[PDB]
Amino acid sequence: MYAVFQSGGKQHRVSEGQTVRLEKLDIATGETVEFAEVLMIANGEEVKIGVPFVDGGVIKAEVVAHGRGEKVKIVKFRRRKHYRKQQGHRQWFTDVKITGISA
Amino acid sequence: MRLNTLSPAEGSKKAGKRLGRGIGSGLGKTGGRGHKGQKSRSGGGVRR
Amino acid sequence: METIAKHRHARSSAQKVRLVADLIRGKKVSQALDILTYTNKKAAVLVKKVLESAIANAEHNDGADIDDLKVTKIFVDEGPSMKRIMPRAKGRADRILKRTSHITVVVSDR
Amino acid sequence: AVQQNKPTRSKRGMRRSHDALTAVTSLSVDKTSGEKHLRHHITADGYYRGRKVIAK
Amino acid sequence: ARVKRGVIARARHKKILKQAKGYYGARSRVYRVAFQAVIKAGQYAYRDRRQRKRQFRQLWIARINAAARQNGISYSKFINGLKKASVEIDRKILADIAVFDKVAFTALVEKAKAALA
Amino acid sequence: MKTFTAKPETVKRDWYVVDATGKTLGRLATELARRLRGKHKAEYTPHVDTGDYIIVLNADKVAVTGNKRTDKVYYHHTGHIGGIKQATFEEMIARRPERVIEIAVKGMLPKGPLGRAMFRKLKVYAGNEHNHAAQQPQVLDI
RNA sequence: GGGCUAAACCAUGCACCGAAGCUGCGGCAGCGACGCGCGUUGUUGGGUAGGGGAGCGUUCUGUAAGCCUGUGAAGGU
RNA sequence: GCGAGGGGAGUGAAAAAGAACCUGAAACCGUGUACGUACAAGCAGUGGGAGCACAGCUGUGUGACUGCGUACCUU
Ligand SMILES: [K+]
Ligand SMILES: [K+]
Ligand SMILES: [K+]
Ligand SMILES: [K+]
Ligand SMILES: [K+]
Ligand SMILES: [K+]
Ligand SMILES: [K+]
Ligand SMILES: [Mg+2]
Ligand SMILES: [Mg+2]
Ligand SMILES: [Mg+2]
Ligand SMILES: [Mg+2]
Ligand SMILES: [Mg+2]
Ligand SMILES: [Mg+2]
Ligand SMILES: [Mg+2]
Ligand SMILES: [Mg+2]
Ligand SMILES: [Mg+2]
Ligand SMILES: [Mg+2]
Ligand SMILES: [Mg+2]
Ligand SMILES: [Mg+2]
Ligand SMILES: [Mg+2]
Ligand SMILES: [Mg+2]
Ligand SMILES: [Mg+2]
Ligand SMILES: [Mg+2]
Ligand SMILES: [Mg+2]
Ligand SMILES: [Mg+2]
Ligand SMILES: [Mg+2]
Ligand SMILES: [Mg+2]
Ligand SMILES: [Mg+2]
Ligand SMILES: [Mg+2]
Ligand SMILES: [Mg+2]
Ligand SMILES: [Mg+2]
Ligand SMILES: [Mg+2]
Ligand SMILES: [Mg+2]
Ligand SMILES: [Mg+2]
Ligand SMILES: [Mg+2]
Repeated sequence: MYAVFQSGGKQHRVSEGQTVRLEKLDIATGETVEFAEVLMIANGEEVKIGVPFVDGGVIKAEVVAHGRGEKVKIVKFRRRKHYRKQQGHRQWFTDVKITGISA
Repeated sequence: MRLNTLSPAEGSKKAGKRLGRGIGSGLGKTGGRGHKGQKSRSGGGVRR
Repeated sequence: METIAKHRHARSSAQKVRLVADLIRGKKVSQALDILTYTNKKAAVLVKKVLESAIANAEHNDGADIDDLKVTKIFVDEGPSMKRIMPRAKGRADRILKRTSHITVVVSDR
Repeated sequence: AVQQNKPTRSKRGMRRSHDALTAVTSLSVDKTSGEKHLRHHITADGYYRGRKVIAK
Repeated sequence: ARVKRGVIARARHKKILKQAKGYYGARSRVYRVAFQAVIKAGQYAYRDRRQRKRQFRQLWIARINAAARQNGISYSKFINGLKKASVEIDRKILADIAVFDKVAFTALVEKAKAALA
Repeated sequence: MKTFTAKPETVKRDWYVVDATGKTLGRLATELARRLRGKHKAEYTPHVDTGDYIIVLNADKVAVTGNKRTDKVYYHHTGHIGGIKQATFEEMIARRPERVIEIAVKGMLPKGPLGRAMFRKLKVYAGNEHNHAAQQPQVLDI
């Protein structure tokens, strides 16, 4: 059984027990979060398609960790024009573990 | 009040310009003189 | 374990000596000595003396048995160059590099 | 005429891929003295094909 | 107050050459060349964080097209049908389902066909 | 989760046989090029050859519209100065009829090593017979 | 380019693709409001010459007859 | 070779402190191992990415194939 849901302006297809990396959520580590807007639930040959959301569909998840991703280097350089600029970046994430999917 | 706890007043010690030390400083290469001409030269400029 | 001999500051460019070292790398020392005997290169004379020294070192200093030894490692490194002057035409002078090499031979029964 | 660009160490090695020497395939053994020798040459002690051909 | 430059200059050059590992020839060995190569690699990477979002969408669309035509409908009609049916699954997920759950993808095609009829 | 990628060591390729009799050259070629690349499969991956093997029969009976039978020219250069050569479509059908379809398909396949590898899965025959019964090709109506 | 008798041209329509544009989600900074440096809010952030602002690191002087260091300093990797 | 040079032994805290001697960077030149490479066209990277090797699914090395891509300074 898997389900599709939106979070952080992106969509994710998940099954129970998977760990998903999301954009940062304002939820403390160890808490449970509800995703009550489920786009699709498929359990074998039974397939429920949301229009847009499946009625009563909910995804349970546990917040596992917060952190910052791998560092990315931004380089800007305009040849022959005496211009150069560099910047570093690390994006925040929240890891959640899917604990339950209910139609 | 010790020799390592005295500080100057805020705004009293502005750092001097240092020309010709790289792109990031904003005064690299030509050092604020622009390109060519009499005023870009060492000792260049017209009299009062 | 393994026994070493070297000829440091040998009078030959490493490129020339390496042509000979490549012939014997990995061979039994008895076969290596035969190969060097019939290689018509100045560097073969240089390398053969180092190999013979390495074999003697292994017998006298390390109690090895010659019939078991192989050339397990051999390499040639660049030594210092001697700088000389060669007069060319029209008053011009060129530099001459008299290149030298460090020859290392390693023998071992394993 | 001279290069416009410095050739690489890779290209130098490729040119030298034909420079390796070849060892003598095998030595011959004199049937009388047992010496090894270059085939069709006399031995170091002066034998050829089992006959003492030259002194020393 | 004379200042010798060696220790700081060595650290700067080493920082660039470390970023140049794996490059060919002088590009991983020679500071002048390695510096240019490290800058160009940074420019490409900035450009290709934007290109990566284009190339993957292009890949998802191509796979949805193939799976839709296996089910008897073009990509463009399939997308219009889903939008008329108020289905908001995105192309990354539609392409995932197209490969891993062909039965669910067929159900989505049927939903799109019904909204178009 | 990352997007699926086909893997060259596990891609499933099938064998088909197509009859070119009376088909329009270019409109047959596009369907051949599409299936040699794998664009018809959900597992399509731009850097992997996921396409099928296709046998083309009756290559000398392929059709072209308009006056192309006499007016379509195939050019090539030998690499020798002045060595520009040419042949009309009809001349090509008479001498090397498999080449007409092979040339058309090659132009619609990607250029580079992978595109050359996709072309090797195309087997064109002039007549109505092939020697690949061991591969059990399925009839494909393009 | 392949090829095309439309895969050309005209007209009408509905879909879709398509950018670092717009939107979504997360983050940083400038300026202005509004309240108590903080909050809230609006808005801005492509840049050569050039102007303005704020910093990193290096050697040396004091703080330092202090502090670290042969149970391993500087330097090198 | 009554060589050069070297291997042992010994001195020493240390001899890759042995006099070509404190430290011993870089260019440059080698030996060994892992992976790639003999149907393949261009600033040599970057985005995607199979396979193999390695260390504990991940980290490291390599990088077939593929989208994009004509160095830097000066003027
Ligand atoms: K100025
Ligand atoms: K703001
Ligand atoms: K020392
Ligand atoms: K040294
Ligand atoms: K590439
Ligand atoms: K210049
Ligand atoms: K000029
Ligand atoms: Mg400026
Ligand atoms: Mg001026
Ligand atoms: Mg100037
Ligand atoms: Mg002017
Ligand atoms: Mg002057
Ligand atoms: Mg003279
Ligand atoms: Mg030139
Ligand atoms: Mg040669
Ligand atoms: Mg000093
Ligand atoms: Mg520098
Ligand atoms: Mg180097
Ligand atoms: Mg290096
Ligand atoms: Mg192309
Ligand atoms: Mg976009
Ligand atoms: Mg924008
Ligand atoms: Mg925002
Ligand atoms: Mg802007
Ligand atoms: Mg700006
Ligand atoms: Mg001090
Ligand atoms: Mg000091
Ligand atoms: Mg001596
Ligand atoms: Mg000392
Ligand atoms: Mg020293
Ligand atoms: Mg070195
Ligand atoms: Mg060929
Ligand atoms: Mg090959
Ligand atoms: Mg070439
Ligand atoms: Mg290109």
